[PDB]
Amino acid sequence: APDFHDKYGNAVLASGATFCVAVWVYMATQIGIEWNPSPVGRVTPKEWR
Amino acid sequence: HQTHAYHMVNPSPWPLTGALSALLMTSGLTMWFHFNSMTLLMIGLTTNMLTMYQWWRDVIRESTFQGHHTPAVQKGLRYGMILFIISEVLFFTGFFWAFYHSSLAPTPELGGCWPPTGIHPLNPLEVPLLNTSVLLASGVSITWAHHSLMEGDRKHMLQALFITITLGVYFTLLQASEYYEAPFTISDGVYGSTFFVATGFHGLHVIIGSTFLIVCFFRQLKFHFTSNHHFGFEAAAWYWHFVDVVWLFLYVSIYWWGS
Amino acid sequence: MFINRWLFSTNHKDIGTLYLLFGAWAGMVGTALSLLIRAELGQPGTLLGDDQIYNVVVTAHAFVMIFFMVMPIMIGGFGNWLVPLMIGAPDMAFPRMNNMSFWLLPPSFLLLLASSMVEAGAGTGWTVYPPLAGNLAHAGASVDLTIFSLHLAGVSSILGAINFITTIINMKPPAMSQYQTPLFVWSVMITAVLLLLSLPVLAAGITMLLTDRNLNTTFFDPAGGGDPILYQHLFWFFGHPEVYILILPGFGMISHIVTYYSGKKEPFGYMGMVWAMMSIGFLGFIVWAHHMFTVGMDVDTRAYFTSATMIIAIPTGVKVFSWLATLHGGNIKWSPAMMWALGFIFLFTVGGLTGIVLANSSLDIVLHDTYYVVAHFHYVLSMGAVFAIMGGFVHWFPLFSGYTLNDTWAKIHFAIMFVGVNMTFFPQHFLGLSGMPRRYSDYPDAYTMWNTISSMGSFISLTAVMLMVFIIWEAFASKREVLTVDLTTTNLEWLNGCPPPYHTFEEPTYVNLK
Amino acid sequence: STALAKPQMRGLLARRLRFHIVGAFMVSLGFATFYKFAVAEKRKKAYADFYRNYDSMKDFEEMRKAGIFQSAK
Amino acid sequence: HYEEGPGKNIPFSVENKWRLLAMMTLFFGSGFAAPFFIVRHQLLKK
Amino acid sequence: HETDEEFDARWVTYFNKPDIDAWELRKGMNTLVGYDLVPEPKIIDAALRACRRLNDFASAVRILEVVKDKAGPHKEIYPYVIQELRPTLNELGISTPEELGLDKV
Amino acid sequence: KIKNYQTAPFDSRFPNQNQTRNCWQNYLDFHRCEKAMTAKGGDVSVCEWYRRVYKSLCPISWVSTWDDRRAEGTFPGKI
Amino acid sequence: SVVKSEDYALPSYVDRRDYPLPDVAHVKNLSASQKALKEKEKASWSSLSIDEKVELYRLKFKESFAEMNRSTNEWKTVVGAAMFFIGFTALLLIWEKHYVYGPIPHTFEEEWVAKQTKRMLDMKVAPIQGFSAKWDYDKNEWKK
Amino acid sequence: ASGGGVPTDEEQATGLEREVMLAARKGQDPYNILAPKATSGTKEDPNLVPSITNKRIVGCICEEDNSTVIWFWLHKGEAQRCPSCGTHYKLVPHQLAH
Amino acid sequence: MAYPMQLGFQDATSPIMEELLHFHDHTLMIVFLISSLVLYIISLMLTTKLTHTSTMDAQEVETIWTILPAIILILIALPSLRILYMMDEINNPSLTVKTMGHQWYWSYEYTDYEDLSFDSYMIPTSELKPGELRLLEVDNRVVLPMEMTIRMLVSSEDVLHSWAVPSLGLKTDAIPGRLNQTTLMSSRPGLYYGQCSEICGSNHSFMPIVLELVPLKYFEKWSASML
Amino acid sequence: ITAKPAKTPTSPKEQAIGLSVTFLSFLLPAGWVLYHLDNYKKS
Amino acid sequence: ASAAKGDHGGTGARTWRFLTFGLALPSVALCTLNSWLHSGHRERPAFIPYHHLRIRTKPFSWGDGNHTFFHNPRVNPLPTGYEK
Amino acid sequence: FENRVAEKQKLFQEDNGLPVHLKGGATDNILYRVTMTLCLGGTLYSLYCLGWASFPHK
Ligand code: HEA
Ligand SMILES: CCCCC/C=C/C/C=C/C/C=C\C/C=C\CCCC(=O)O[C@H](COC(=O)CCCCCCCCCCCCCCCCC)COP(=O)(O)OCCN
Ligand SMILES: CCCCCC/C=C\CCCCCCCCCC(=O)O[C@H](COC(=O)CCCCCCCCCCCCCCC)COP(=O)(O)OC[C@@H](O)CO
Ligand SMILES: CCCCCCCCCCO[C@@H]1O[C@H](CO)[C@@H](O[C@H]2O[C@H](CO)[C@@H](O)[C@H](O)[C@H]2O)[C@H](O)[C@H]1O
Ligand SMILES: CCCCCCCCCCO[C@@H]1O[C@H](CO)[C@@H](O[C@H]2O[C@H](CO)[C@@H](O)[C@H](O)[C@H]2O)[C@H](O)[C@H]1O
Ligand SMILES: C[C@H](CCC(=O)O)[C@H]1CC[C@H]2[C@@H]3[C@H](O)C[C@@H]4C[C@H](O)CC[C@]4(C)[C@H]3C[C@H](O)[C@]12C
Ligand code: CUA
Ligand SMILES: [Cu+2]
Ligand SMILES: [Mg+2]
Ligand code: NA
Ligand SMILES: [Zn+2]
Repeated sequence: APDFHDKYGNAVLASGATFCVAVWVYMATQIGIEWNPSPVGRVTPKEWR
Repeated sequence: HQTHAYHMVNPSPWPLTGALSALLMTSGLTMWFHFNSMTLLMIGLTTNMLTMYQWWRDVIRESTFQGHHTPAVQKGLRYGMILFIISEVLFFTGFFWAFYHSSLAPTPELGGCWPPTGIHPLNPLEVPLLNTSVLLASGVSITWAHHSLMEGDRKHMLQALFITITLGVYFTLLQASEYYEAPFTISDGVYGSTFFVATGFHGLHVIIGSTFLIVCFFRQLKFHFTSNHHFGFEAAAWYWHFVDVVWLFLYVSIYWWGS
Repeated sequence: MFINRWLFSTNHKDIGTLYLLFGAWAGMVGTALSLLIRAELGQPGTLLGDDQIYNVVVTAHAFVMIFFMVMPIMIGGFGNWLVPLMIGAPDMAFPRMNNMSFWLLPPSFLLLLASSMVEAGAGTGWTVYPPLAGNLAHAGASVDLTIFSLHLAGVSSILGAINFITTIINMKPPAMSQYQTPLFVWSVMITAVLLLLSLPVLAAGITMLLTDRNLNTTFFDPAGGGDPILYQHLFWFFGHPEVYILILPGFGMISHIVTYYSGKKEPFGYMGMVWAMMSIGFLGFIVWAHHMFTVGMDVDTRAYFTSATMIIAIPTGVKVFSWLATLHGGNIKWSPAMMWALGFIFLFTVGGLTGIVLANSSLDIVLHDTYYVVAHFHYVLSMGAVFAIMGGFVHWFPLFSGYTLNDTWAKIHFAIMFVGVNMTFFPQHFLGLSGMPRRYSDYPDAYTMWNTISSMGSFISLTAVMLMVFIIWEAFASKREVLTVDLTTTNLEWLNGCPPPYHTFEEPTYVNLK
Repeated sequence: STALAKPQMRGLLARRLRFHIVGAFMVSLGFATFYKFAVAEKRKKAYADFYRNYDSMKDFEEMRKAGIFQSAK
Repeated sequence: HYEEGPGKNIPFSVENKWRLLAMMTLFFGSGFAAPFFIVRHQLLKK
Repeated sequence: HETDEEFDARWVTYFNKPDIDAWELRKGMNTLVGYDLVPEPKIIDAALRACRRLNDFASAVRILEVVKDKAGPHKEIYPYVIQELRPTLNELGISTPEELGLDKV
Repeated sequence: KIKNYQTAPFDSRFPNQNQTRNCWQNYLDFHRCEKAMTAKGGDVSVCEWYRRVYKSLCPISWVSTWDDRRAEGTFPGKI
Repeated sequence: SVVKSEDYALPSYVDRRDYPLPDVAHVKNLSASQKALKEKEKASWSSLSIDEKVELYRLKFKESFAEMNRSTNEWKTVVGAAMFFIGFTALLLIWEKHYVYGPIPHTFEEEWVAKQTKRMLDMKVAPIQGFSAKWDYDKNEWKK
Repeated sequence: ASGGGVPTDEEQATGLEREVMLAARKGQDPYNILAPKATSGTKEDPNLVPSITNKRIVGCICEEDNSTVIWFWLHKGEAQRCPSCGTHYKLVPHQLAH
Repeated sequence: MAYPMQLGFQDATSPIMEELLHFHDHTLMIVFLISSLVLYIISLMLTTKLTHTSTMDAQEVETIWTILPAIILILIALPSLRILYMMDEINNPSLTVKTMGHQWYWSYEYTDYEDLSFDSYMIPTSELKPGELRLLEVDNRVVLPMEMTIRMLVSSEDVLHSWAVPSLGLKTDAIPGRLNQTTLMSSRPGLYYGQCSEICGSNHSFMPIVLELVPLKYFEKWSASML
Repeated sequence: ITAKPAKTPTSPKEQAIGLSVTFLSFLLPAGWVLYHLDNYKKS
Repeated sequence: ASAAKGDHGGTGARTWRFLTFGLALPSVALCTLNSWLHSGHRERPAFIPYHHLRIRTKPFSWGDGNHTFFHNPRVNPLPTGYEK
Repeated sequence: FENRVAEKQKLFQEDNGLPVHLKGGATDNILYRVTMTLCLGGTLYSLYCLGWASFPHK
């Protein structure tokens, strides 16, 4: 007889993956977290003196 | 019913009262050091004494009165006491390490010399030599006590043990006098620090050892010991020899070499 | 009956259970402290306050995880439960003194929590170095309460060590030599010897600190001819053996778990494993000054400590390779306990190897007091000691309780924890190499990215910890009672059923000499 | 129909082990070439190249003119 | 003698899963909360 | 040490003992599967005939299952062993796990 | 004779990372020399080397504290 | 049949591929027909039907090798659930960022970073490999 | 000289200590202080395992110096065999007043 | 100084730091190789249905397990100790500078010739000038001559500190009552940063070190101007 | 290991409750403190 | 070493009593005489307020906070010198 | 003095179910109650002292 994993395994895997990716992407890009990446190839240096 | 020789102990309140006495003594010392009060400490010391009394009382009940100390149980207690003494040796080792660290490399604050400038050590040939002869003598008398007991001689066991205790007391009184007479104090830099903390812990152990011998004396008076079974006496003798050996190291290191 | 059983115990199993409960509660406290650390560091700037409140949290985090979580669980908990069963003994040698080792711990913990509540806490580091820990830079009761907490924990473990050594030496079946005792029993014995010798030296050192703080001694005060570096020697003379004390019972459990879930009757190379644990214990006493490579020590001294520290890799490697050889040819059972043990082998190896990097004093000049050290030891502790604890807990839970865990939940828990701890600690290697110091509440901006990721990692581990509590609840809530356990012929602790009766081995085992 | 030939039946685990330990060794030597070439030798070359014709005074003058120093304008 | 067997060799009751949930909640929860309230305590001082 | 031939001979002799008991049959098979080998057909033949003397049909089937299992991913081994055992299987009326549907999950 | 003093040279008596005794010894040597020179009516200029070395090596606060203690009569070193 | 907790000290049944012949039969109690089958087993096995042979097997053993060794879909549940809880973790981090963390220091402002970057290049921070080495001081741009 | 006054174990030992002492004098070991010596361990000459109940745990060190001990319950009735080496053991129950 | 997303050591500013980088590279290869060998062998042990569960003889393979690791340790220790004794060699400094740790700042003393001393404090974040580095800049930098052997002497007037400059490979604890010596030699001019590296109380995170390395003649004029 | 079926089965709904209560017991008190940090600091 | 005594034959209490009264206690009596001969008050040295001595980093938890536990007015000066 | 160990052996071996710490009689109970009262009362007092010491009284 089919167990919990047979019945719900696919759904648990699919939804878990989708939820995990979606919320981490949101957290990483949408809420003002400053990651402070390298300026190399990103920042144009500006006169400071 | 068991068919092994080991001791299943009755459920006991003394571990909890002992643990609580530790809390009371330590929080008590804190209260004394920081909040000008001896109240907690005196309660802790009291409950500690009560705990020790009843716990060891029960061990006597279990052994002398109830017969639970089979040879296998006795052998365990032998190991227990040896291991305890080893831990005590390592405790003293920390203080000897502190002493040699400071004395072998005296800092500029001391005058760059040992003994430090302004320190006038006791003469190791005076009371410290007397103390040495006293503890060595007590090692001889306790050995006499041990042999008398094994040979079944009640009177000579008692006489030898009394002599041993008297010498322990003599050492303690001599040390107390020496502490009072010493022109240096615990606050006299690292010289005073090492001297009083190391000899002070030793003195405490002499008092502990003497108390243990006094317990054995009264148990002997009450006929608890047989000529073959007397581990409490053996443990007290081992501890007593430990106290003697620590003194010998202190005498050579601090009093003599460090003078 | 309740008070008689649980406050007045003279029973190794019940006392073991008390230690496991105590350690679990302490683990929650230590976890919260670690999350406060990572919350402070999770973005640039100041969250809580300056370095005082921050280093109070850091100091407490360490003391709690070491003295109240790991030691009580491994030695008090698994040691009390398993050792007498594994040698067929009716209890410990000193069953009543055993109960005092336990009951000294709640007061010790109370003293630590008092230290943090009075004045401004003890923001000293778990090393408690003077003069910062002295009466001028840390005036008031906090540091003295910390010292007293350590005294009580020290006494508890010293008496525990006396108990375990005596029990293991004296209470085996007469036909059983020491070379017929299981590896976990060996690991506890050796750990106990390390405790017996090392704790009294710590006790001496912190007592000297106490008297410097309160009796006007000057052991560590140059004004009196003292030396702050003397404290460091005394502390680390204990502190190195201490980390071997933390891991050895873990090694013992790992040997049992790997053997069991490989379907083997015995670990590979038993006498080599005994040799390795003894060699590690011995060498663990002659290496302490690797914690002091920047204090100004002579060059020849630094050469010796470099070499002696590295040598420990030899017996340690024998154990790692022997675990691999135990897996070899196994009928591998992918139980949650096995996963914990496999995670242990890999993460312990990583942390051991970064230790080897650090043993090079020349390189340690640059890595000392940086996050590279933090990374080193969290790989051996948060992924060594903790993984061995979780492995042993899930493996033996059914023995202790008579109930089963849900294996699927337990595998999920392992997966979350594995991701969390690696995300937390791996980036700290980069922080250390690039020069971020230890014990900082804030960092130059360049260090932002790795600190951010590390803090996110710590939250993943939080989720694992919360899930662990639920999983234990679910097991007790559902009450699936154990029926049969495999391999009892080589795992004596299971042979009296689950849970074993209050009194086991009332009639001892029969073992002949041939 | 035809009979099946007798296959190897003994020491299958040991043979698998033998084969793969050598493969584990060969990877290590193959990687040893990689890390040495991609990291260690690269670093040696970067430092040697940097310092070969390095002019410290010129470096200083550029920094000075950029206004980075307290001691030099 | 003492009670023997599953659920009986422990200082807490597992007779009711919901009462157990409450006790485990209070137990682990108090441990986890304590450092946050100590931090609060220290912050409220000075 | 002893040759492959000598190893096999000892095991054939073990199972060939006329009055081998149930305990010895189980001990033999449970020990044998611990080794890094799939047992030669001549060993299995002797074990199956022991099953017959012990009036234990089920254990004969189980022995065939463990042969397949010991081969791991080497799928060629079991069909060869069954091939070699066919005269014995026919003589004793032993059905294979496959013939009994016991290879189905 | 040694002019063009730059800093205190390597001293084989003090070859290790801990240089505390080097500072201390040179401080002692200078003041011992100065006492010897002022007593016999000679020139303190002969003590100059030790003065340069201890000034180079010794923290200002150590020198200042030692100077105060010599004046107080509480300097624990022998001069 | 029915295994009891109080039978822990007695030999027990186990299905494991490395212990093919367990200490006891799976089923010890026999019905009238099952007794007759065990008697029939004493005669030629060629006279047993396929069903009788299967019944004999299932009296002796619980699961076959194929049954006890079967793969499962459990990994889907484990991996899926782990990802859900890791996902839930990000909710906690979102909450922390919104309600706990205040603004980060002004030194992370875009203009500050641009000026700081130039100053780092002006002082030749890590000029051998790490930072300034990646700037082209001749072309006044980041190296490609 | 002369004086006695110290009790002996014979005079004063009590409880379990006394039981062990008195049994040892008779060459008896009711409290399992000594390791039993093995027989040849055949079915005709099995190791005889005393017990006060109807089952006792046996540990079998199959060969000298084996580090692995094999553990199993031995029950009243037919001799049982070590699951590793096959040596025979038979339980002999009854009484501590042996 | 460190830069964003940095993985390894800061670029070497001194020959000794260069030596440490190459030695670290040597050691890290070995670390990678062992970690991967272990991970691989582990995966090998766990990826087969084939079994062998009877007793396995240990002594032959234990020879390999002890000898090979011993050889590896020697291969690490040899260059490790070479560098150790290289660092310890006599070098004859041209200048002695003292630094004293305090809660929470460093003071510097250059007393070879004149009595030059000053305090060095972190620039508060609110007072940074555009382009300056948070938590790293100081008001008064440690100006030093480039391409010259300098003796640094390190102590403290209160609790423990530790004086560190990662790009020069430097870290020397600052202990009251003790004078610890280290040597410093920069191959290049510039600004080289470090941070207090012993827990020392409330502002441990906030007492940094900035070395300013310039030609001798600039150092001399700066020194005179600081009197 | 083998075991009996649960004597007191904990359904998915019951597990959802136990899990939620467990998570809230950790999150709410800490959340309350961290939410009010500014209140504690600036007072 | 072999001391210079010399016994052994039977063994026990009698020998150890012999050693107690014939060697050990006489040694104590001799050291007691030697001690109670070099005893009885020595001239105290001039007071010098050395900074490595008479340490006070925290008041003692008894008396006025400035007296050591077994303070002897005759030979233990305070940080300010001998008592009046 | 006389040897009364036999008397104490009879007392502590009496089949009365009492634990060893209470088997001497009513004086055991009193000493136990005194000890536990001082410990538990002392512990409550230590907690009060913590409560007092956790807040400034400058
Ligand atoms: C369980 C805890 C634990 C363990 C097991 C270890 C194990 C080791 N540790 Fe660690 N350590 C700590 C916990 C631990 N440590 C802590 C807490 C601190 C800091 C304390 C503080 O400051 O607060 C610390 C600090 C510390 C330092 C100080 C760094 C500094 O402060 O600057 C050093 C450097 O010598 C060090 C080295 C090592 C080494 C060489 C080992 C070795 O024993 C590891 C040996 C293991 C292996 C090497 C892996 C297995 C071997 C093989 C697979 C064979 C092949 C390997 C080779 C050939 C090398 N440790
Ligand atoms: C015959 C010697 C017996 C000593 C009698 C005194 C009572 C104290 C108890 C003994 C314990 C000894 C060690 C504690 C250290 C300090 C005491 C040293 C011995 C001593 O008594 O030193 C005295 C000072 O005592 C002082 O400060 C008073 C200090 C008293 C407060 C006790 C200190 C706190 C105890 C901490 C112990 C912690 C140990 C933990 C162990 C845990 C192990 C796991 C010396 O007197 P002075 O006037 O300075 O000089 C003499 C001038 N004429
Ligand atoms: C100012 C002082 C305050 C400080 C507090 C310390 C106070 C001093 C306490 C002195 C120690 C007293 C110990 C008394 C023990 C009596 C019980 C006893 O001795 O019990 C014996 C067993 O030994 C046993 O448990 C032996 C177990 C006890 C040995 C432990 C003794 C050392 C404890 C010292 C504490 C260390 C403190 C360290 C300081 C840093 C009983 O067996 P037997 O003797 O064979 O008798 C049986 C026969 O009769 C049968 O025929
Ligand atoms: C380090 C480990 C912990 C990190 C993860 C914490 C996750 C947060 C769990 C929820 O905590 C709750 O959050 C609410 C906000 O969502 C707070 O309500 C606060 O805010 C509400 C909205 O502003 C008001 O209605 C309330 O009165 C006010 O108490 C509430 O007190 C707090 O218990
Ligand atoms: C079951 C039995 C166990 C329970 C025992 C509980 C007893 C508690 C009551 C004691 O309270 C007293 O109050 C004193 C005065 O209020 C305090 O003295 C202190 O108070 C003042 C301020 O420090 C000073 O005047 C004193 O010198 C100083 O000792 C001190 O705390 C304590 O002695
Ligand atoms: C009364 C008793 C007789 C022995 C017995 O009870 O049978 C005797 C024998 C040994 C005696 C003790 C020892 O002779 C040692 C001590 C000697 C002192 O002169 C008196 C007290 C002293 C402590 C004695 C007290 C008492 O007279 C003892 C104890
Ligand atoms: Cu100064 Cu940390
Ligand atoms: Cu270490
Ligand atoms: Mg440091
Ligand atoms: Na921060
Ligand atoms: Zn056997």
